[PDB]
Amino acid sequence: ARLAPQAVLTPPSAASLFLVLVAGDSDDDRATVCDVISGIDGPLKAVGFRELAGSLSCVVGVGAQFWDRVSASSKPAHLHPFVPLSGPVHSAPSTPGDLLFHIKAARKDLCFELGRQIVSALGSAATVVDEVHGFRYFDSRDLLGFVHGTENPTDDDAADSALIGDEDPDFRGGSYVIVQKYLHDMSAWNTLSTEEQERVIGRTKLENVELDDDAQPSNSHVTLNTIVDDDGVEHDILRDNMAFGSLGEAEYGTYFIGYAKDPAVTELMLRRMFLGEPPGNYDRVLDFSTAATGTLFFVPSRDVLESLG
Amino acid sequence: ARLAPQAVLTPPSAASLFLVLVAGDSDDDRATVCDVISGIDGPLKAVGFRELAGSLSCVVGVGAQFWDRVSASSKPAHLHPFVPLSGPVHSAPSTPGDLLFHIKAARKDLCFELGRQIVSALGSAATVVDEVHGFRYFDSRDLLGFVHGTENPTDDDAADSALIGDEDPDFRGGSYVIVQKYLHDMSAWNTLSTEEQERVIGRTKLENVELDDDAQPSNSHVTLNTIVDDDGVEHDILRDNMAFGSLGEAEYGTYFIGYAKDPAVTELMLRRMFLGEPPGNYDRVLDFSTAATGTLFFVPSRDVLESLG
Amino acid sequence: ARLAPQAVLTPPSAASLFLVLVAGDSDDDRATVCDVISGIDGPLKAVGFRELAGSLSCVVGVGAQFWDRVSASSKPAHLHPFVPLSGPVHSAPSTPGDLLFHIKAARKDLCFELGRQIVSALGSAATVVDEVHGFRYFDSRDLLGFVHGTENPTDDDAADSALIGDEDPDFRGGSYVIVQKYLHDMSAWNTLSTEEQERVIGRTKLENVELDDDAQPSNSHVTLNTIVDDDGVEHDILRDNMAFGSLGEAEYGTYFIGYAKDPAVTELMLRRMFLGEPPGNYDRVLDFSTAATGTLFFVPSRDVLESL
Amino acid sequence: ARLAPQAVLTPPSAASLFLVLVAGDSDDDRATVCDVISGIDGPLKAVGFRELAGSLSCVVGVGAQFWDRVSASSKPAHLHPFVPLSGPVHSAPSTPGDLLFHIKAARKDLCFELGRQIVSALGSAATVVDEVHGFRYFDSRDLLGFVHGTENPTDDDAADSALIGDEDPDFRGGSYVIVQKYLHDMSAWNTLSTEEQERVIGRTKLENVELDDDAQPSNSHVTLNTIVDDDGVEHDILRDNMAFGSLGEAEYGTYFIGYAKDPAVTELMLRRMFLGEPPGNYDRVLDFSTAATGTLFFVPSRDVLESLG
Amino acid sequence: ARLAPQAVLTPPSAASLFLVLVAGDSDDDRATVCDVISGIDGPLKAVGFRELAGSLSCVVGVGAQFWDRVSASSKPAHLHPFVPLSGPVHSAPSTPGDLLFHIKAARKDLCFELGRQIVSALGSAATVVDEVHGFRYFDSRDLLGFVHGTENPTDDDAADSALIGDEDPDFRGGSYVIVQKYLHDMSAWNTLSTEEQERVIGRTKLENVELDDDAQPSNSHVTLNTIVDDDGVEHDILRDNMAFGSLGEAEYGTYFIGYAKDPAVTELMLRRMFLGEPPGNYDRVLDFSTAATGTLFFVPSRDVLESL
Amino acid sequence: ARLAPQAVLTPPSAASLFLVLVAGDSDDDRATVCDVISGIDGPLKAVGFRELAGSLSCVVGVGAQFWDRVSASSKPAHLHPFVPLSGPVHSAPSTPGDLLFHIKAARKDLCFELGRQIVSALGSAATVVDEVHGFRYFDSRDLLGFVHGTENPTDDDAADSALIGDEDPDFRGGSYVIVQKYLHDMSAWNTLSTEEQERVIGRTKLENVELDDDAQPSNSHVTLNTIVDDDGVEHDILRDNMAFGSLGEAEYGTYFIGYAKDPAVTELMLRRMFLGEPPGNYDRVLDFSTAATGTLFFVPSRDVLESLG
Ligand code: HEM
Ligand code: HEM
Ligand code: HEM
Ligand code: HEM
Ligand SMILES: [Cl-]
Ligand SMILES: [Cl-]
Ligand SMILES: [Cl-]
Ligand SMILES: [Cl-]
Ligand SMILES: [Cl-]
Ligand SMILES: [Cl-]
Ligand SMILES: [Cl-]
Ligand SMILES: [Cl-]
Ligand SMILES: [Cl-]
Ligand SMILES: [Cl-]
Ligand SMILES: [Cl-]
Ligand SMILES: [Cl-]
Repeated sequence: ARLAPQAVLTPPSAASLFLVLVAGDSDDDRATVCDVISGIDGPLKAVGFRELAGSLSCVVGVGAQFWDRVSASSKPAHLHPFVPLSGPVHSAPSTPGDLLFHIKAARKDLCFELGRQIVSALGSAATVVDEVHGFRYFDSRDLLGFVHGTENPTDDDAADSALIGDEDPDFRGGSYVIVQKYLHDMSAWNTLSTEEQERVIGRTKLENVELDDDAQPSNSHVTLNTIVDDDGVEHDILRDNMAFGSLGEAEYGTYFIGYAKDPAVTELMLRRMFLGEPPGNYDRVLDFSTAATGTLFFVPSRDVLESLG
Repeated sequence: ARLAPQAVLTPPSAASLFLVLVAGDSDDDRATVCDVISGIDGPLKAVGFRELAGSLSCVVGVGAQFWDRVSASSKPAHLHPFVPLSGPVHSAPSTPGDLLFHIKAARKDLCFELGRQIVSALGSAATVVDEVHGFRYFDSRDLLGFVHGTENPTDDDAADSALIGDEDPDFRGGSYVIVQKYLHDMSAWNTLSTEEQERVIGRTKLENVELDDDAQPSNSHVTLNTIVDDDGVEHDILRDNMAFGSLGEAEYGTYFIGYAKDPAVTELMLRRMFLGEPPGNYDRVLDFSTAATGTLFFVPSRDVLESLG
Repeated sequence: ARLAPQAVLTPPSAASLFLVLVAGDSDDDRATVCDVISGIDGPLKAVGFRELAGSLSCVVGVGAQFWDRVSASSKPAHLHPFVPLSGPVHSAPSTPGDLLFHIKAARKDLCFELGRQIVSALGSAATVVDEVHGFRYFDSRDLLGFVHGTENPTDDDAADSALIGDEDPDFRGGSYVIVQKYLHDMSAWNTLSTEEQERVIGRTKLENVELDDDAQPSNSHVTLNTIVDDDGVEHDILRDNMAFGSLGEAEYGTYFIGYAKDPAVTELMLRRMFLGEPPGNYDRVLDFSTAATGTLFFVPSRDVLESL
Repeated sequence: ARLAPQAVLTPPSAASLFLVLVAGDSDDDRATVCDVISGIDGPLKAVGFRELAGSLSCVVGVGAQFWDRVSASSKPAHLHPFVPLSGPVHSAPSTPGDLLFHIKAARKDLCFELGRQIVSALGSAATVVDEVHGFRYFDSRDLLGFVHGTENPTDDDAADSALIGDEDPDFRGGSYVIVQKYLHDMSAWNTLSTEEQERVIGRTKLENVELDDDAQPSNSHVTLNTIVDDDGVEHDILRDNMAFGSLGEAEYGTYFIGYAKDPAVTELMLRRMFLGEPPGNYDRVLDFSTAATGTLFFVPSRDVLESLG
Repeated sequence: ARLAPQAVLTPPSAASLFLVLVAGDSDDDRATVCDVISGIDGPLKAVGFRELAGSLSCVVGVGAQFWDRVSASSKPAHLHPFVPLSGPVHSAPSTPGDLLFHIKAARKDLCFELGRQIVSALGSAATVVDEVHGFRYFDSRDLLGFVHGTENPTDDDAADSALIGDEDPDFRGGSYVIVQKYLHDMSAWNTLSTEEQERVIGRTKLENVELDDDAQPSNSHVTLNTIVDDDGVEHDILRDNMAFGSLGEAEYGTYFIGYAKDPAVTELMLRRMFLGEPPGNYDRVLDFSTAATGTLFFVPSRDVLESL
Repeated sequence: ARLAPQAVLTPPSAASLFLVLVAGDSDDDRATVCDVISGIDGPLKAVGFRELAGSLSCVVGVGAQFWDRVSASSKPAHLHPFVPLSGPVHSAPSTPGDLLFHIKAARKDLCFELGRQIVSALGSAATVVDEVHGFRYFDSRDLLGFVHGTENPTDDDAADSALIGDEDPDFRGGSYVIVQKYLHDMSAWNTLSTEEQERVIGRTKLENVELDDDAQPSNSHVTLNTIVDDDGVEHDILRDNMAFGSLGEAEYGTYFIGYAKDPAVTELMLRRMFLGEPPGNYDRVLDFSTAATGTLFFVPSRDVLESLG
């Protein structure tokens, strides 16, 4: 699916740009924003076409509140600001964001150039609050050294987990995406043994194998993020997490980003993670990673997005 | 997608070959031609299979006059010869051709080999009247220095624009293609400032950004080739342009090739370019580009192509 | 179709791994195997996700005897063991196999790693009975020197040819696969002239162009493997052949692997090849190639495989 | 020349890491530094070997002052701190730096990982003052849109321009490198026409051709950076400049980095640029770019560097 | 050897461009040409730097007549115009050329762009007299179907073969290049059996293995092009052949281009090919290939080229 | 470098083939062998030329016994059969082989094709006694999961370590190579913690970092294979390890192959590994790895190889 915006289902890339913006209270501002994002197809092709492979993609996310400024008329069944969490040890803040631009490509320059043109076309009408330059780290690993994104759904499985279906027909082909910008305590994670780290995660480190059911801690990241309803049905998200970092500031990050046809799934995951399940039995990953952002966006289908204003 | 004839929707390639032939007068000649083109999947796979990536493709087009020689009592709704245009200084001639082979691949040798096997199969039953070896020029630029194919529709939109549908069910999935071989006057074009060149096209040169409405001349290539009907519905074509040339003869060219479900769109674009809108307000690209050919072909779907005879 | 088990329609790859296993008798053996093959997407993603390109695929086949051991309740219409053929000169043995893993990827390491993990997970519950490491040879050639896979159906035609549809709706999206490990007599092949070899195959050698009607012998590999029904409709199979071998043991091989929605098409190709058409008019390719194995498997869709 | 440190002559890469550090006044600090950099070969191979292509390289630079802390005994003929410049309009500061790590590879992750291991092995013994993540921007361009690095010397020509020869035999195979972290005024550069910009640079923008001798401004960047002595001999540097940037902070950068067997050449270039020649006739590039750092380092041959402490 | 003019020893490329030009009579023409070719590294870097890989190369040759126009003062030992050969069946014409640009790169666009810039810079001062766009054909084949360039010397042997050394120290690091544009009779070639073609060339076709001593005809292309001196030392040239052609004009070509430190080696290969060894025993390759051009050029080192 | 026999210094490859053969007793057999190996550049180019990149290489090695059959009155200074070792629990057997072909390429088919042409040329004059198809395993790891070839010397150091020099001028540019086919016990090795595995090797598993001296056991693979003489001069070998295996027979292997200008270094390494230092303090890798072969070969330079006969 080449150079079409709102392509939620794109495979992993070598490079990422994650841009979060807030819109000006102004009224021109509101409309300048709407021009840019309703015609996002323009800059996407403008940059993307310059690469033979056409690996460039761009998913636009709109915050719950800014959504009301440009379409009170109609509303996705499950749009809202990010539910903040305050558990026993660890907390997930709900930080601000009106616009999300999730940008992926085989090269940095392509990412940066798209971002540059999006930012420039918005001018004073919007301000960047968060900017992450994501990158592939070896054989699909996070900076914690684990293969990261393994159990993502694929193909038909993935469209079903991520894209709005018959259950909210006005926004079919849409999605809800939550981002969280995690920073890691490298020195603390390093005092653990590989085997302790594996227990924290749920999978072997080098080989990326899932631990047997009998050796699988009930507060391993994998168990906490497994969702099974009362009828026995699993519910999945699609995650496009990328590494990022700065050596001098000593930040080592996993940029979380998950898409689902219903954020309830992503939110239950986050609750099970921060509050724990049974309560207090939280996700040990949180001991070594602190979320610095937390934002929810609606991802309009291509039709819906081209309709704005 | 993979090694199948009449794949009209293929992404851009690094190499292409455009062959235009005229069929012999005889009944033998007509039968040989029908054999070769209805069996086109043979040569296609025979060559294409030798490349792991499977990049090779071949779209066969048939001219209006040859179509009536072979399928008298069934005819796509809009098949007619290319309609020539005569402006005051610039003209679009209508030049011979019964067959088009539009061949694309990631490598020259593949395009060439297929062309060779095709020409060999037709033997004396057809004559090449035009042959162009297309190449990608840097970051998808034409020889005028502009990124070229940017606003091509993609994915679903491409299918809607290019492929015959419910209007003409007997030929669903076919298309209509028009070629024109343009030669540029590089001297004249170089005497223009970059900014003037950008005004001719309708986009910035290096950065490939559309000029905003208020800097966008009414006779820009972009403006004149934007087609909106009374209902306010935009109509697009699919373009597979490639650069070509010969240093010794001083030929620096752009092979135009456009696909449309209805050639009325392509024709309207052409007459806006050549005759202006308002009248006299013609496309300044034509001050720098001269068409040496103009042929229209019907592109049958696979099923229809295989039935010929 | 990324990292999805039972992706029958994958394009050709640089590397592949063909694993044939016999399952143990015990009910525990039957259960371990079923647990492993039903969660096959686990290892497939555990290794496949590690490659940016996502080229890794894995198709699981199940033999007739073993299927009857896990789902006596419902059977695919055409599942039976491979049918031995015994012709005027050559024979196609029917050999054991309860499980097939047909693994493909852009790199050997990925194939090997998936195999390792699969075999480790099966433990004592199964035994590797045939193992062959296929590799692409120049411009899609086999070790006989011919471009090999040319006339595979593609896209819709491939799906129509290989995938089970309305004819057996309980097993929709599945397939039937037949494998045969062939070994060549290279010296005998080399005493033929190129033109002779071209007549055996049905296509020119370097340029991979089909011989025209009148230069085609009646017993050419191509002619014999052309299946046209009484209404004039051709019936195709999907072949993922790879080369293999061992220089020290002087083994130069072609691993035949053919998928079809109805294996009778594949079976008819085999009969016409081994017994000949008309009879005695057998495929001269068999004068240079000897199949060491012969096994038929049913390829369950994801849904059916997942619920085994 | 694979995975050897102090490989000054490596071809351009897709990715860069530029790290500048200051050493602690301490004495352990001094020796921890010396372990790390004298055995730089260790981490270089440790990371580098993990990529089949072995594109990873790392040139270690030592500041004039820290050099005296670890080798008073012997000194390169031309080592000193960066000469700051204070011209009519524009100024080049001399900022601090003891250690330079110039890291190049085909991938980001390789760069980042090497940096991460270098930083971690230094611990409290050193502090990052400057960190630039350089990237290739299209067809070897800077963010000003010009092809950047064109006239670099190559092969034998490049070894002669950059590496210390018979003229200082104790440090044969060494080099002197100057870095400057330039930030651009995008909006101002954009108010220029392409043709004005070309006049500023010395070359055509899209085509990267050098302007004719008669149309070549005497204060074009090219003329100012051309060095010809009294006998008619040209003297060149080797430059490994990379783009870098941040969208939210609105910085758009060229990271300058030049190597020479004698910094006098680089320093004359900088003087001609900032002071102008004739004086006051300075480099118009400076109107659109401000140097935020300015540092000189000695680049020890592999032998000399392995000898430290 | 990155973006350096006169890189004679570059490995094979996917694309190349062969430009032959005749210079104008005027002293201004002579000067413009000299300015352009002497600053050739300008355009070479102007386009070549734009590709990360740096695959672009450009070798400049100068004909004998034109050299005498710019440096009557000093001459390379072996520079003369190409010597026409007129044999019992075939002939090698000697055709005009003052300048050769032998351009190679991984992409056509780079070759084309370098050519464009060069030709633009020469303006009215020169005229393109032959232009051919070479391209790699499958696994290093020519349009006759044979792997083509196999026995090129490499590394030191290549430098010893191609580069001028102690024998003529004034032009050290230079070379002598001969080009001939050959066109094939494809139909005639196709009436030969593969074995017949193999005997013409001297090597097996698909597998590119040299025929042994006793199966080698005396007039095989390989045999005739083997140059052994009286001390038993072989003498090699460096050939950067590429395929080219035009389907409409039915042109299927091999562009011959051969470098040697002493062109007499190349010349002796030509005589032995066209007149045969023993005489009349000519190279049967010439029964299927006709040279449309024939030009010799001296390839100055960078230093000498830079000072022209 | 390019398609030349005896290129000992080639960088790592994705595929390799190690063939070890025994020559026939006859004078015919000895002559055929001499023809094939002195003409090795034939097959090398015949296969290697078919790949644009020219990755294919072939290093021919000759055993001590066969050397005396063919070159009685000239002999490299240190050519002798492999010296077997017998430790208390682990042994290095000495196994037959007159010829080694060590073949590397970017693709299996190339290695295979060369092997095939070589075996075909020797016909009945030689028998294969060992054949191993090497493959790269992820990011240059062996089947034990460790990055493998890290501390291999590069560039000039590699030449100094691997290639015979002024010590033995008659054979300058030759080398001595030793092969051993090791099979691992994967069960035993898996029962170890990552940290224990790291202590066995001498480097961290995932990150491939050398353990600092104070955590580095005296019997680590790294420690035991570090060779420093009385003068304090380090002695290195060049290793071209590759993974190999068969799932069905449960073979998971490491093909050791080391090149040295003097096999005394390789032998000293081996006896430190197998017999310990101090005595009994053997390499724990051997608890998990068992050598099935052990053969030493002289690698003649090109000039010497071509002279055989
Ligand atoms: C010398 C011949 C031509 C040249 C150099 C040329 C060049 C370009 C360029 C540079 C663009 C902007 C990038 C892009 O979207 O492709 C463009 C757009 C376009 N051109 Fe052409 N073109 C040529 C002929 C034609 C012809 C003959 C037609 C129609 C019959 C045509 C139709 C279009 C259309 C439909 C677009 C997209 C306009 C939009 O919706 O933004 N072009 N062309
Ligand atoms: C030693 C084993 C075999 C070899 C070396 C071999 C070789 C070839 C070659 C060179 C072709 C032509 C290129 C192509 O279209 O793939 C071909 C075609 C084909 N082969 Fe095989 N083959 C073997 C076994 C088989 C077997 C066992 C079957 C059936 C069970 C089979 C069925 C087919 C079919 C259906 C085609 C396509 C023919 C057409 O419709 O044009 N092959 N084979
Ligand atoms: C139509 C023109 C030609 C064709 C199609 C052709 C084809 C071939 C082929 C297939 C080979 C064997 C593979 C190889 O080693 O490159 C070869 C070898 C060779 N050719 Fe040509 N060639 C042509 C013209 C020439 C000319 C004009 C010369 C001399 C001026 C020449 C000199 C050589 C040499 C020196 C070899 C290497 C022979 C050896 O030592 O094994 N070729 N050619
Ligand atoms: C089962 C067999 C072997 C395995 C799995 C193995 C594995 C390794 C590993 C993982 C390393 C660290 C990375 C590197 O620098 O390569 C290493 C280093 C090394 N190994 Fe081995 N090795 C094996 C056999 C041998 C043998 C038989 C020798 C010597 C005869 C040897 C000599 C060396 C040397 C010289 C180093 C570099 C040590 C240093 O200076 O840091 N290895 N090996
Ligand atoms: Cl970015
Ligand atoms: Cl995640
Ligand atoms: Cl072509
Ligand atoms: Cl267009
Ligand atoms: Cl495998
Ligand atoms: Cl087959
Ligand atoms: Cl970095
Ligand atoms: Cl610069
Ligand atoms: Cl060209
Ligand atoms: Cl040749
Ligand atoms: Cl192999
Ligand atoms: Cl080792």
